[PDB]
Order: sequence, then C-alpha cells, then structure tokens
Amino acid sequence: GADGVGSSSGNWHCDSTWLGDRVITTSTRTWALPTYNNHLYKQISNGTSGGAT
Amino acid sequence: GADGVGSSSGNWHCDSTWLGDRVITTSTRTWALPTYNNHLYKQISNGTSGGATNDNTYFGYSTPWGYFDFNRFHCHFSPRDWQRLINNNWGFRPKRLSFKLFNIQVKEVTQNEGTKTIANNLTSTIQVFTDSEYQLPYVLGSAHQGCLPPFPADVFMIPQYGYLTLNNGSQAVGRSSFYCLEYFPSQMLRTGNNFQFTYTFEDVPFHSSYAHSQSLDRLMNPLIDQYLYYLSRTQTTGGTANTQTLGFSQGGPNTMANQAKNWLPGPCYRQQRVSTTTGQNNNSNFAWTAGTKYHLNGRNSLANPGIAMATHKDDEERFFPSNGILIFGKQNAARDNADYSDVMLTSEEEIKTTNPVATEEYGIVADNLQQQNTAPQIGTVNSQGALPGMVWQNRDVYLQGPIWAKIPHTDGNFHPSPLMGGFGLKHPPPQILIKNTPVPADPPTTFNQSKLNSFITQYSTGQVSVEIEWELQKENSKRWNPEIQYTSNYYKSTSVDFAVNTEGVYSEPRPIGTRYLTRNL
Repeated sequence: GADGVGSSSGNWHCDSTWLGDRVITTSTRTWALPTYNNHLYKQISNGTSGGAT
Repeated sequence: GADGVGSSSGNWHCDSTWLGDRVITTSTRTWALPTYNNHLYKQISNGTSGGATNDNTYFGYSTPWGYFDFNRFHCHFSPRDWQRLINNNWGFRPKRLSFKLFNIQVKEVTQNEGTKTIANNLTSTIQVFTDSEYQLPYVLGSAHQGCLPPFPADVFMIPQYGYLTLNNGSQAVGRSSFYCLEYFPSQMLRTGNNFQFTYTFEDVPFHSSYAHSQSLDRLMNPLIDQYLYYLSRTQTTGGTANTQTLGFSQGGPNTMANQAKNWLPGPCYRQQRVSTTTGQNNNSNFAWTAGTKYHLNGRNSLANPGIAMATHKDDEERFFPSNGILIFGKQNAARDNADYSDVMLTSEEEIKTTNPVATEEYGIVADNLQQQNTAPQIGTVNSQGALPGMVWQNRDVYLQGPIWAKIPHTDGNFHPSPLMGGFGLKHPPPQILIKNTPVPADPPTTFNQSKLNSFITQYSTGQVSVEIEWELQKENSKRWNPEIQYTSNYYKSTSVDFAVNTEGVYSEPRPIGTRYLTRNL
C-alpha cells in the first residue's frame, strides 16, 4: 500500500521462537531523541591544568 | 481504495437476521480508552496485616492494558429478538463470530491554569492483539462490569486489565508467575486503520430452553398396575395381639409412591432458606455465618451461586436460598447495602421436575440395623453426590447473563457446565487487548539513563462491531392446548418497559428467563 500519515509504518514485535538448534528472539522498544549540543560539534578536553591527574 | 484520514474505515452495523434455523445478530458500540496506571505495571496485594480477613487476601498485578467484554447477552439481542428466540425455539448454540475495530481517533488533552483543552493528535498509535493460544491468564467469565451497553446509543469506558496469582498471606510464593503484555506480537494502528478477525466455536450441545411437561417420578401409566411387588406390611393388623409378618402388594394407581422407578433426581448440596418476608426470617445477621460455604487451601469460600437447583417448591415463591440464586440490580440501585426493592431475583421453578429443591434434603436412608431387639432409625442426606442413573438440568440463562465461560485446563472434569450458566468451552473466544502507545514529553538535553516518567496526557476513542451467528433448534411438538409465552403487560403504564425514561436512562424492568416452551420426558 501507499504509506502516509494515516497508516502505521510497522507492527509491534517482541517475541521469541525455538526451532531445533535455532532460536530467534526479536524485540521492540520506544525511544525518544532530544537535540544535543544545540547542533554544534564541540571540542572537549581535560588536563592537569585543571584538577585532572 | 487507498485508506487515509479522509475516508471512514468501516460502516455502522447493528442488525439482526432470521434465516431458517440460522439467526445472525451483529452490533456496534462506541468506546473510549483512557490511559491506566500511568503506563506502569503495579503489584497489588491485600492481607491480614491490613483490615483484610484471611479469606480475601490476594496477590496480583494491574496492567496498563484494557480488554473488551461482550460476554453478556443483552449486548447482542434486542428484547424484541430475545422475545422471538425464546418463544419459537427449543435450543440454540453459537457457531462463528466476527469482530471489527475501526475509525480510531486519538486526542491529547492538557491542563493549563484552571482550564482544559483537547485536540486531534494524528501520528499517535494504539496497540491491539488477541491471544489465540490462550497463553495469558483468562480473566473473562467472572461477569465483571463493563460489557457493551445494551442500549446502542450509549458510549462506554473500557475496563482495565489485571490478574491474580498464587498468594500466601499478602506475600507470594515461588510458583507465582508474572507477565509482560508488550512481549506479544501486536498490530499497531493509527487513525487510518482497521482491525478485524474471525473465530469459530467448537461443537457444544444446544442450550436447552424448555420446561418438562412431566415430572421425573410420574412417568408411569396411571391406569395399569405394575407386576413388581414391594414390602407393604411388616406387622399383622386387626388382631388384639399383633406380630411381625411379611406382606406385599403391586404398585398401582392408588399408591404411586411405592412403584418401581428407573431414574433419580440430580445431585443436591443444601442451601439455607430465606424469606422475602422480613418478619418470617430469624432476627439476627446470619448471612456469612450460616452461609453455605466450601473450604479450599486453608481458605474459606462462599459458593456463589452453587449448582443448579429448584429455587422453591409449590407456592413458596416468597422463599429463596441464601446464595443459591442469581441477582440483578434494578437501574441505579445502590451499590452497597441495597434494599430488596432495588434488585431483581431469578426463579428456577421450571426445573422442579428433574432437580431437587435447594432448601430441602435429598433423601432419607437408614442409620442403624434393625433387630427383634432393636428399633430401626433413619437419616437425612443434605448433600448428595452423583449416582448412576441421575438426570439433571443445567442452570438457566438470562438476557443479562454471561454467555460462556472458559473451562479450566485440568487433568479431568465432570460435566463441564458453568455454574453461572452458559456454554463451557475448551477454547473460548480469544480475549482482546488494547493500550495507548506512551508518547514521551520533552526529554532533557543532558543524557540520563533513567526511564522517562513524563508523558502527554492522552486518550483515544473509536468504533467496535461484533457479529455472531446463532444456530437454532426448531420446536416440533404436538401438544394441543395453548402454550405459555412471554408477553409484555397489556395494561397501561406511565412509561414503556425497556425504553428510555424521562431523562434517557435505559433500564430493564425485569430479567428474562430462557425457558417457556414445553417438552416431554
């Protein structure tokens, strides 16, 4: 079908299966992604100048 | 066509159909699903540590999920149809059912200051799955509240799902089992989706609706004598000095109580009798003390209702067994300590033929062994198990009553007819689960491992439609005189039965038994 705002993209799958010597385990979780560093690559460093050993 | 926000998923269907011995009744209702437990599986328990008595101690969990329960008849049958069914048909059983779920909406609500507002959230989803393999604790069959409302215009809230497990005190033992519902395959739907599935019932005997025009003991010919003899006389008579002797006579019209008989009444487990007349009853509160109870695992349990029996004998209608009968509350009856006038009592009188009266003993047997030296004695059996050659009737079903119950899976069972009445099943219709998909709030910028406890307040509504094809067993009988039927009262009323009141609150003035037509033993 033609995908859009109406349809759902994929179906929840969390399951396991035991077949002979095969075992198939699939999982699903819900994630949330915030924006980091205000869209900026930043240099980070630490040294003996500060309290660092 | 290509489905989307523009189109409607499915069309409203509430209808019935009568074809030969088939009758197909499908319904539709409008449902609303709130979010439960803030998306958290929670341990629940109660024990003697609190005010709980030892019997009501439990251990279990309350899931965020929710389920659909159509198990009650008045979902699927208008009173009118339920009038035709019981008048013209001996028996019936279900065959196959269909289920559709469609036209989902999702709405996110906020509280700002002291005001509320609501808007359509398009992208959000909900989860649905059905356990075909019965891999979950099966919670239906206890006739909990929250089935589909009888009067279709109503809109009902979906109950919350939960279950109980082995408990010791308020604590739990090793065999205690725990579940995670998100661990199953489940289909996810947005506003542009629908969900449907089919099911078939296993072969189950037609529920009998009828009363026996005869009585179990009177099957004899009234005119003709039997050729068997019974012991009619232990003592000489008419003399000034009487001695023991043996004497016999044939069973005949005059004395029918002595005649041979081929069958026995059903089993009996006695109940205490209670009058609807207050003054007649003992003055005390005996309900829980005198209540007929059974004991399991060091834990007392009331037997509710108990096995099918006659409610009362001739003209005793003002009398009823303690817990023996089902009860239905009238509309807007008080939940607790409701007075008699607010509830509606079923009557089993139709089965007095085959089954014993609930308030009386099964029979009498001799306790001791007689001699020329000894006087014989008798004894009273209040509780009698099953014996060869017994026949019995199941308990009646009612327009409000539950349709089926899942037969527990055990080594073995005896005559699996659910006590509350219905169709016992090895494989009931699979229970359906549904939940809102949790959508986080704004997470922090700095990382943290702790799961996000904050959410958008959210709920979702839509349509649900259910189809059932009922098979019938037609009535064929040569009885001459007119039958008893179920009719509405002719005389005038302030308002019509089974119709909305002044305020549009639908109500059912009385329960409806299933047995009217007559058959012959």
